[PDB]
Amino acid sequence: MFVDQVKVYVKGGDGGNGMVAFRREKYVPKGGPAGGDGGKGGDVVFEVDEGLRTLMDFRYKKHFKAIRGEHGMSKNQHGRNADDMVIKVPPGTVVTDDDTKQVIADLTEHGQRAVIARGGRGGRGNSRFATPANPAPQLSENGEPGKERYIVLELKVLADVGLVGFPSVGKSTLLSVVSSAKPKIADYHFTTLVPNLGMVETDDGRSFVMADLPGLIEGAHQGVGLGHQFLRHIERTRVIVHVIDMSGLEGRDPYDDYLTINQELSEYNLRLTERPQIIVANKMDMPEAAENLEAFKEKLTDDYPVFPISAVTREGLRELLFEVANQLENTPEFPLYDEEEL
Ligand SMILES: [Mg+2]
Ligand SMILES: [Mg+2]
Repeated sequence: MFVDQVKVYVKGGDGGNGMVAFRREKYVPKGGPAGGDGGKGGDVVFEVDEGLRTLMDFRYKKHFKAIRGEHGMSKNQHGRNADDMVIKVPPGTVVTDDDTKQVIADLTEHGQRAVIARGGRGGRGNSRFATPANPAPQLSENGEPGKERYIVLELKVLADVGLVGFPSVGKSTLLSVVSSAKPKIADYHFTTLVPNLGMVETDDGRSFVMADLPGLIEGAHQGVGLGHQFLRHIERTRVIVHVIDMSGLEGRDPYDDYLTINQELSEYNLRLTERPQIIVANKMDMPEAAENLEAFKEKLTDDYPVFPISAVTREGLRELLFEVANQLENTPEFPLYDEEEL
């Protein structure tokens, strides 16, 4: 029900211009065409790479231009075909022309690639235009221009990390601070459920989709067959970032809230207790918060890494997102049933 969309400009290589030359040896004479042909320009090619999860790259650079083919040379030596510009895109990416509004490619398998903007053919040299009434032609072909087109990339968005914890703890303000961008809804204006999810971006290029688990879970409990959708979506979210409070404007006992939340999770019987977790001790800027984490760290018996941060900032969360990313690359999906049907 959520999809990311980005428009960019792609252009294939123009392709080398043919040459105009002649064999000029010290044979007391001169003549005979020798201009080599041009090489084809390169293609802008999209390739699927499961390692990717968001179209966040196409946001910092929306201009992809392939290299031009090689120009023809004398000695009838032709130019080689320029290498293509391969651009890695997430699985399930649909590419359409922002004009002919057509589907250029529907990339879905890893390694699956498609020609997005093809490069022009190389221009033929003079050696090609020689006829009996033109033994020494001065005609040459310039390279065929690489096609340029404005495209839009569409992607079906599915959460990767889930946010749990008491309300007002920060799950919302947090998911918002790191939320470099939010998806669009394609079922808009009815159930208006709209779980709270967003695409965050680390500082090393990596990126992923984060959401507030409760919202997803509550949608997986709707009737008239509307839960299945959210069930699948939950199998997708592989990491859990637990946010506890270390102060308590009206709350008390940190390790307590940790127990309360982790229990509910296991009660939904969805395997949310198997999913890796990353505790986030927030509100660390408070007095009591200093020693609370001291005790909390002790009582904690799990292997889950604790990331304490003060003032939810886009920078002070640098080391957090990083872990989320690393963990995310070492954790498998959580399907309810395996491939044991036979
Ligand atoms: Mg960065
Ligand atoms: Mg249902």
